[PDB]
This record gives sequence, C-alpha cells and structure tokens, in this order.
Amino acid sequence: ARFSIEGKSLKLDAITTEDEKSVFAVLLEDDSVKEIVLSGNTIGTEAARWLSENIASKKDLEIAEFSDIFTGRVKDEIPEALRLLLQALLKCPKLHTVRLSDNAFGPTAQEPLIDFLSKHTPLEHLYLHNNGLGPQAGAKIARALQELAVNKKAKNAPPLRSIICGRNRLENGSMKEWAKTFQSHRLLHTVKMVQNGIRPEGIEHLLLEGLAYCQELKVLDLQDNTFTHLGSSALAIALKSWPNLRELGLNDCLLSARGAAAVVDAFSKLENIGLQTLRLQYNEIELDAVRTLKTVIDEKMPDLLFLELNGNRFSEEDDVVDEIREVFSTRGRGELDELDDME
Repeated sequence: ARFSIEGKSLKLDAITTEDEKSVFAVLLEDDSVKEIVLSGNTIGTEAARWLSENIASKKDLEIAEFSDIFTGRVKDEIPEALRLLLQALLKCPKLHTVRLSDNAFGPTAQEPLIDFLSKHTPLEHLYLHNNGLGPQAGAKIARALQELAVNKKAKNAPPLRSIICGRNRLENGSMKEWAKTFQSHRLLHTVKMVQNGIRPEGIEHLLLEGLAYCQELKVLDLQDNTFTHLGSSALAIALKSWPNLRELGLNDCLLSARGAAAVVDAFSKLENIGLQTLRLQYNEIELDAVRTLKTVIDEKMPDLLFLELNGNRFSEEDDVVDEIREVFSTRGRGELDELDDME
C-alpha cells in the first residue's frame, strides 16, 4: 500500500479531528502501508508527533519520501518534528529508501539526522539534496554514514546502494570525510553529488581516495563542480576501477581541453566498456579529443546510448560530428545531443 498527500500544500501544525478522519484515514487504518509521501506540505511539531506514532506501526514501510515538508517553518524549530519522524522510521526494519531533500537543516536539525543516518542499517537508498548543509555539516553526514557501515557490518544488514547528495555546498572542506564514507561503502551502485561547489583538489581527493574503492559503481554524477586538469587527471585514473560503469555524469565540470583529452585517453585504455550514458556538456572540450572520442566510442563503447557534447569548444559543423552520428546510424543504437550552444 502507498500513502500520499503529495503536493496537497497542508499547513499541518497538528492533526485535527476530521483532518485525521478525512486525510490520514488510510495511514491511520492500514498497517501494510509500504510507501509514504508527505512531500509538498508543511509539517509542524504536533503533526509530526501524530504521524510518528502512525508510522512506527508500519513494520513493512520501505520508502519514506519526506522531501519538502518544512517550507515556511522557522529553521531552528524544525528539529523537534525531524527527530520525531526519524526516530519513528528507525523502527521500520524494511525501510530501505529515505528521501529528505529540499529541507533546510540547520546545525540543530542535524543532530537527529546524524543519529538516524548512523543507526538505520536497513537503509540502501538515501536522498539528501538541497538542504543547505555546507562543508561543516557535510562532513557530519559523511561521518555519520561511516558509523552506518560499522553497524550494518555487525548486523549483516544489506549494503548501502544509493547516495544522492547535491546542491548542499559540500565543497572541498568535507571531501576528506566523504572519501572515508565511500571507503566504508564499497558496494555502492549510484552516487550523485552534483552542484556542491566542490573544487579541483576536492574532486581529485574524492575520486582517488574515495570513489576509486567503489567497484560496483554503475552511476556517477558530479555535475557542476570544478574539475580542471587536476580533477580530470584524477578521473582518468579512477575510471579503471569501475568496470560496471553505466552512466558517467560530468556536465558543467570544466574538465578543460587537456582535462578531457586525459579522460578520453583513459577510456581508450579500458576494454569491455558497458557504458551507456556519457555527459560532457560545457567542459571546454576541443575538436581533437572529440575526434579521439569518436574512435573510442566506435571501437571501445558498444553499449553507448547517450552522448552529450553541447556547450563545448568545437562546432556542430565539424566533420567528427557527422562521423559520430554515423556510428549510431550504422549501429541503429545511440544518440548525440543537439549542439546548438557551442563555444
């Protein structure tokens, strides 16, 4: 059973009488509830206390979509409801996916968040995007998630599979911590830390000291973070570590021209590339690497389906473009994006 009040825009400081008889009747009557969507409403303290008691009873709850549930609330008054909700979830043994994005978590709201994240061993997919964390709080999430690995390990719990944490200003200052968090979770399948303001030295460290140890990695998205030649050379080295890589997201990462050359040259050296999606939008990439890429895709990437090169430093009119297009045509599979905004 799936319960949703999504986008109902409810200013719930508490749970009324008919609001309890006409809104959360299913959540208050059904026990086999497997999903709960509270996204798009404002949850006050009292309401949170109500839901908590009606959520801890759902022993088969697996998905908790609680993104966007505190808009309008005073940042430092959210901790009580958060704690009440997260502590109720720690009682749901089959809860594998938790989403808490689009929620402003100040340093205070971070305590119950940290305790929960460090204790919920059944967690497999976490979504924590756009919470205004920052470097300080970012390392706290990292650190807590490292405690999760230990608890999971002692309890034989399933491994963490997804980690979506972007648009949270993690930047360079919390990268030594995440590297450690990825060392703790080497069975990860999806990782997305887009738009965090991470810079060259943080990208390099994160890739080589962290992600590189994640061999089951299928999807990696480091969209909108500064790579430069440094970060790029660090990727060129990490690549060989992900034999199961399917999607590599690198849009707006300013890999640089030589950066991109180094990255393309790394791929050329990998055999059996099961890669399907390659995003290289706005990376200051120039013609020469695209020509090299052209060959690499044709000879070394038989499963490619999506290629993004818009915004780079070569023109759609260069002959390599029609060459690429022809690789797809002949194969009958794969597509290039529209190059309408080149440099």
